[PDB]
Amino acid sequence: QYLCQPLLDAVLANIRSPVFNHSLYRTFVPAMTAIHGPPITSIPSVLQGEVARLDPKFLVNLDPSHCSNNGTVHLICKLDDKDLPSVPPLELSVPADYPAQSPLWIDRQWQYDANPFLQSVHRCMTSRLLQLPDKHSVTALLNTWAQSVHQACLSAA
Amino acid sequence: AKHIFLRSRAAATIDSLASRIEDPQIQAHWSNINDVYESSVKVLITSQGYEQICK
Amino acid sequence: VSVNLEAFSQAISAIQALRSSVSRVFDCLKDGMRNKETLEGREKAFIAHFQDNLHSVNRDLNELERLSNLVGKLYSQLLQAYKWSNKLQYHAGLASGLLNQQSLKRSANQMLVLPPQYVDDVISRIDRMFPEMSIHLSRPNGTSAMLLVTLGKVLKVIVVMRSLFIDRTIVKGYNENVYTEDGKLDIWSKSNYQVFQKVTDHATTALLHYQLPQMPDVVVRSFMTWLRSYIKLFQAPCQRCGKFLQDGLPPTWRDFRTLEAFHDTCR
Amino acid sequence: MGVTCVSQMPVAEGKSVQQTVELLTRKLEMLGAEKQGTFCVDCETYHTKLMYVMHNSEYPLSCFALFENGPCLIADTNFDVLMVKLKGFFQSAKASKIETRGTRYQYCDFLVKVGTVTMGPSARGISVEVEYGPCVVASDCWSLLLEFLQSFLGSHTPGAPAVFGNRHDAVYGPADTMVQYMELFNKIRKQQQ
Amino acid sequence: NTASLCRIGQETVQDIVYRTMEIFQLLRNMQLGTYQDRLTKLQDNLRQLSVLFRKLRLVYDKCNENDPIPVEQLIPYVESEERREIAEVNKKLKQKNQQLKQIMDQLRNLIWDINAMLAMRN
Amino acid sequence: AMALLLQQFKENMCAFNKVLAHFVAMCDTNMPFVGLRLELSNLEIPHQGVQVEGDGFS
Amino acid sequence: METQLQSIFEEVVKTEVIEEAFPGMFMDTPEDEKTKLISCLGAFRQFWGGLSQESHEQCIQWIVKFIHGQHSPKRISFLYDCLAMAVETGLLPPRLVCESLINSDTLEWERTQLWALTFKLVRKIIGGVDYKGVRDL
Ligand SMILES: [Zn+2]
Repeated sequence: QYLCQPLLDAVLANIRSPVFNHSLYRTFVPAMTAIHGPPITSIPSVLQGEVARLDPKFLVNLDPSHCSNNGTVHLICKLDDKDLPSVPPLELSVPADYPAQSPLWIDRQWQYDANPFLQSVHRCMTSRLLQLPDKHSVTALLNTWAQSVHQACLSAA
Repeated sequence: AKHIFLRSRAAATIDSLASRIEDPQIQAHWSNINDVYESSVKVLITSQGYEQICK
Repeated sequence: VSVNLEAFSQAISAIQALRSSVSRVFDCLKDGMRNKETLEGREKAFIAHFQDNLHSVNRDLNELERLSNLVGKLYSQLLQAYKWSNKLQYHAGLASGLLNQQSLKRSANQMLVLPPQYVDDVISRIDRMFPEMSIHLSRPNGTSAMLLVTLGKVLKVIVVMRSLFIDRTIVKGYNENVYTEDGKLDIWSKSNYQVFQKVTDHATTALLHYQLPQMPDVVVRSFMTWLRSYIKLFQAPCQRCGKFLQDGLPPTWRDFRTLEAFHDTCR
Repeated sequence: MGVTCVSQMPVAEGKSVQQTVELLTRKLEMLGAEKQGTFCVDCETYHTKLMYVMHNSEYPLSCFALFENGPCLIADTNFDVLMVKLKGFFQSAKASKIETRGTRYQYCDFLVKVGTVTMGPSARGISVEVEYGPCVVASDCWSLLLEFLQSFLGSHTPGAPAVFGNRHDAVYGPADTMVQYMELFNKIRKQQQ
Repeated sequence: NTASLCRIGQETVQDIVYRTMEIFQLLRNMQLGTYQDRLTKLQDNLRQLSVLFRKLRLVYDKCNENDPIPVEQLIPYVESEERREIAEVNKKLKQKNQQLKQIMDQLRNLIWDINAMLAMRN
Repeated sequence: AMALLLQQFKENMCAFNKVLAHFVAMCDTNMPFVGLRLELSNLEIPHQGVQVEGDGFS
Repeated sequence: METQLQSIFEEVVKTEVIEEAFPGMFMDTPEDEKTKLISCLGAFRQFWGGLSQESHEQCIQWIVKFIHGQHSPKRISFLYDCLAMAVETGLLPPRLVCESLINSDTLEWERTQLWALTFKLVRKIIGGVDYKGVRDL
């Protein structure tokens, strides 16, 4: 500001002119040249990474059915835990632009029915997924599945 | 009499520990000035060949 | 005083910055108008870039003037020696500071007795500095050393050392009686105050902390330096909870190598 | 021996002395203080200038002799007997006996004493004493005392007793508390109501 | 005879590091009678450091020639008369240690008794 | 002060009371992660749920 | 007039912030829809009992703005269930709710899950509307 108002006034009163560059060059090239001399001489990566960094209790892979190589992918899950029994596969669908959103779980009510243990698992599952917050990931849901199975097994015996 | 008894048992437990387990070393040094009511020790746990590093 | 050297160096840096800023201003204005894709950004970018250089020039001139207000009032081969000597002490000074931290030794072994005058002169050499500290030595019993250290109008410390190795410490206030009925030093007693008991525990931890393997003088020097910080007690608050009192106790913990007050609960 | 502050708490525009006293004691017990006994402070004036003779239950083997601006003696309990011997040069100045009574609380090296002041049978004031233990230098610890007083009093907090005004490195002693008590007693005997 | 050589080479490595640190410290302690004494001490330390470097080189040259079996192979995961002679030395040493225990507990009791009796002679 | 919530933990020589020590241990060790989770959410970074990694201890 | 309703249906979709930390800690098990819906429909019934003739529509308008304002689609599905047995009992006419749902400007084809769920719900309650309402729909 101070000591430089005339330059600001000159620049503002000169701007958006077709010959501004020519004027500036012709008025300021020679002294600068003389004083100093010459001038200077499919599947998104996030899903692949999160699958790579999951606990070896899970071996999730692509669904043999449904579409592929798109923004929305489908995965089928299997649980291999020595301390827990076998449960339905609990497949998932991943929408496009997975970060900053949440995946959804495809419920299969008839699969979990006809057994008190399996429907106890299912009601604990519904409770936990209602307890999960927004913007959650798939690893959190898988861990919730494992913990719900463990809690149901503990409650049974 | 009480203080004498208590001191002798503390010494015996430290020494039995030193003689029974050898995974970490244990070492004690007693003081040199002493009273009729109090006493002191310094106890120090170190590995057999690493006394300079892990102390 | 050595502040003039730093002031002169800052003035040199300021004038170099001023010259560079003027050159930058004129070169940037000579460069001209750029493209910047769309028209609207092209208009704003040039003005924004032009204002900043002038503002920097004004700021540099203002700070240079602030410094100006702040400032005030065979031989060659000799100088070549001098400018070498101060180049050595600093060069080793860093090298000794970086090798002691990363000690690679594993054990002292491969594959104590001192004259009383040595200890007396070492303790006197400690006593000559720190004018507030006053140290008195005695040997009522054998060769063991009993030292009474008085600090200001606040602290009285009794230290029993076994052949220059510090062994036991008990601290008390100012008005409390430190001598026995016979007149000798009272070794086995308590301070009858919670804060003084807590700082006795702190002193025990400190003496258990400072442990060099083959330099014993630096150990007592560090202990005395740490004990020096306690004179400022009751006037300095904790660095975490702000207030002086926590459960009725003032800050009684002085961190090692960074001597600042702290409450015991604040770690 | 430690630094001591003596002040007067106003009656708070209503109620009686006992209600204010029980409110203060309830606050103290809520903070975490505990009872450890009782205390009493008395004073008498003598004249042929004025002399003051005081006793304190905290120091059970002492008598304090005070002037308005002169020196101060700390004698043993026999001193009053000497006054009884004079009886011809210093009258007792009857109707000038005043006492403060109450109980003392201790909370982690602090001593708090809240008492009632009586002109004999009639009580007309409240006195508050706070004493710190480990510090002997006057004004060195003045911040801790201010913080504690603001802790259990809020408003009505005093500040900077006039005895501290000798801005040196002097050691605070038990004779200064008696000066503060004498000033407080003079203020109460002046205001009345 | 070769494991001892490896341990000696290791130890000489730590001594080399310690001597370098001591050299830098000694250069720091020099402040412009005794200056010749410090200079001779510096020369002695540098020459013994050079001897230590030579010894380390000799040890490395000796141990380099005498790997067929790689690392990470001998780590165990989840999935003749020497012993006879060694035992006697262990038992004998253990017996000696036990004897030292009796002397030590006895001397400490003696010092405790003299401390207790002398503390209150006044 | 106030009060904001209350939860009861599941019920499931001999003078040590090992369960209370274990609860204090895990609570102090694990509560630091809650603030960092909440802050990584608050500044809009996509994270995963706080989880035990590899071995059970960390 | 809406604060009480917002509170009730905020307790419907209540989210505990401290959760997802210390799993398997609270002894209590969260209530299922069989349990959760009965209580919610009773609360919404007592709210509906105290409303006037001219004020019936506006609150419902507000609530659809609340249902589509959530971000987790399954929570929106149980909110749809709340409305489904709200209209089934005759407490709410199954003509105001349909027009309130469809007329919402928050619903476009961009939101796939909302589209599918809302149109299935509209298909569920279409059988009890007079033919004029069907023509408008
Ligand atoms: Zn603190």
